[PDB]
Amino acid sequence: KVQTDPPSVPICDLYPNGVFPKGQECEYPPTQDGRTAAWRTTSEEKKALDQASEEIWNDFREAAEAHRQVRKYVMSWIKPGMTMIEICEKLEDCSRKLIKENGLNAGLAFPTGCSLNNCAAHYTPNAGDTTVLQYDDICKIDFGTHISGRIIDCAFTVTFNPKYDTLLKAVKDATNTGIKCAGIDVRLCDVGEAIQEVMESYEVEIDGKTYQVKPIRNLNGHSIGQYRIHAGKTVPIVKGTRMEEGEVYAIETFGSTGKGVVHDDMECSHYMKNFDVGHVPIRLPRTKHLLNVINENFGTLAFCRRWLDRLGESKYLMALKNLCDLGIVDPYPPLCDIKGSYTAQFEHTILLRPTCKEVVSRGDDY
Ligand SMILES: Cc1nc2[nH]cnc2cc1-n1c2ccc(F)cc2c2n[nH]cc21
Ligand SMILES: [Mn+2]
Ligand SMILES: [Mn+2]
Repeated sequence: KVQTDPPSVPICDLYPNGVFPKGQECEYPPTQDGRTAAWRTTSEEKKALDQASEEIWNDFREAAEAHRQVRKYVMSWIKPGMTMIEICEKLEDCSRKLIKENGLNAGLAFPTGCSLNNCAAHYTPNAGDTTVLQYDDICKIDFGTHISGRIIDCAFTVTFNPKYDTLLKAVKDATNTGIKCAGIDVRLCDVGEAIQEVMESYEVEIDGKTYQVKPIRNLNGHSIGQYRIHAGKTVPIVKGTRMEEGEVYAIETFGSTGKGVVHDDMECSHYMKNFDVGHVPIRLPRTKHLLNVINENFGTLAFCRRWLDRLGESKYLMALKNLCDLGIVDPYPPLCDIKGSYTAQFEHTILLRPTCKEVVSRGDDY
């Protein structure tokens, strides 16, 4: 079984023995002592702990291989002139197929971000959005896959005009620096200070204006948990708690030519249940129904309005507002820097395995 062009074969079927490709494996950085962390690689007890979780790492790897194959496909066809809806639907159709979508056991971890220009995060079109991708746009493609709630959160930036090349390089460098600095017992604020230093070492010129690239100070990387995109630890991307063995992190950075701060803007598309809210009885019929739909289809994973539409739901906006007002669901609106600014993002998921650091979502692309 080989992969088709366009891709349509589940990653499952490409690896029938259920053993999926590893990502980039790295020795942990030297300790603050100045001494090596390489002992973890060859420690018999760390090897045992690591193997005890091989099923889990393998689930992440299946999800990451789906992510790699989806994004290579996206990069081959994404072009100005396509609607944002067309882009997201074409991406998601591929993602569903390769992940072998199966209820809450395998599927899409969160909606496809395609945030444009000064918008950095959490834009995906709602129904009727006529927005078309433009030649001068800078588009952040941020999408997620999961197997058994083991989530790959991984993102890149798309451009067509070379004027943004150095901005993209700054952010890629910053993200890779954060990944490099990450490790067991490493302080989160230190990972963030390293990212800032690299990002701000770049100056760029766009349409005759110069800028020192700024990290977006109120966006940040995060720990990841089972069915939990943000498990409660945050990684700053400006100057300001430790990472721990067995944790999983999304290392993302955002660079901006604007103020380096984002605000909520535009219509909301992204929503997610509050992870910590349990059973809440609801009699209101449309609200009750929508919560049941959400519980069945998404659980604690994020969703968007288009995904409710595709399930055949309609007249749900008041019901959704009700769930938000009750605190059962939280809205995650688009996050934008100032009008006229440009933002870029790169993001990987990393596994802090007992023996090594695995950049599980690394590809030959980024
Ligand atoms: C930014 C954020 N902040 C949070 N505070 C508590 N839980 C949180 C979850 C998120 N978060 C999300 C929410 C909704 C979605 F659709 C995609 C994400 C997402 N990607 N990386 C982090 C993400
Ligand atoms: Mn992301
Ligand atoms: Mn993230």
